[PDB]
Amino acid sequence: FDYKEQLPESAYMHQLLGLNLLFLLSQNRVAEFHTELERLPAKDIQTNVYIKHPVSLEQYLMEGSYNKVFLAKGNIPAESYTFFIDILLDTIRDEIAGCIEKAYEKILFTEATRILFFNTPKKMTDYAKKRGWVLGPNNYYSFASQQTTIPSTELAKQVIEYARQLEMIV
Amino acid sequence: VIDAFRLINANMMVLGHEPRQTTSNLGHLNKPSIQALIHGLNRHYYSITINYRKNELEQKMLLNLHKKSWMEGLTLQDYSEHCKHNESVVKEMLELAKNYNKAVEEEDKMTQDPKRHLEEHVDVLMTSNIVQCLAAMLDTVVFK
Repeated sequence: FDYKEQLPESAYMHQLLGLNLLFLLSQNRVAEFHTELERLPAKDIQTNVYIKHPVSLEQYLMEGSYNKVFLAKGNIPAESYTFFIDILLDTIRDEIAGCIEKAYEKILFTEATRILFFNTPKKMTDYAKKRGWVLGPNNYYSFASQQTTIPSTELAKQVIEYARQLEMIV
Repeated sequence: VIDAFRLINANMMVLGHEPRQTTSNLGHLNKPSIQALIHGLNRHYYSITINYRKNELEQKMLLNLHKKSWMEGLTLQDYSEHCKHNESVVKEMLELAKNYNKAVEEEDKMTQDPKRHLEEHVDVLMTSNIVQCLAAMLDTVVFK
């Protein structure tokens, strides 16, 4: 990006730019991902495949088609985009877990397995052994049910502040 | 309205000498009363200056007279009466706001009581509402 004029065009560049974009997706640094996209040329995002593929992956992820982003594993423009797809898989499962967190009161084991793609069912305890929202596998897992007092001290602080500002000579 | 006095000897006044010596500025700074003048303040007697010896203990005992109780300090105004007073004063302040709008408009088109009354009303509203809000907060905390 610095010495564009003096240096000549690097044909072996967009592959790495897309690789870095995919790495940003995997690490879940969406802000940096979009700053990088803004730095990139507008035309390339559509003309090229190396940049367009990470762009499409993030588009699917931010649209919410987790099935589509999973299915988009196969279309790897180059082999370099490998193991970043796996970190991205971990990040996708974490995001799905966050959806289950902030929503989905009272979820069950079979639907959780179907939705939040776990490994083999004998390993189904994964993310309950680690993320572990005190699940309490009460057969149904209850989602552990994870999700009235006057703040008189704070309100008195505010009211005394009003009185202070009214009574100060200034 | 209290006043001390002493008589002037009949000889001294006629002798031209003043009834009382004057060696210092103390003693003056007192305006003699017109009633005393017309009844002969300086012709037969003279007004002595009255000072009061106030001790700190005596002053504190005097203060005990109207000293407020911690009860009345921590007590709350009747809430229905408070709401009625707030509504009344807010309506009065509305009327003064209309008056003050017309006053500013007319004065600035041809180039006070409304502004002053409105300031007084806003002051009373603020003080009363803030005092009761804080008293309620303190009660809720302290009494549990």
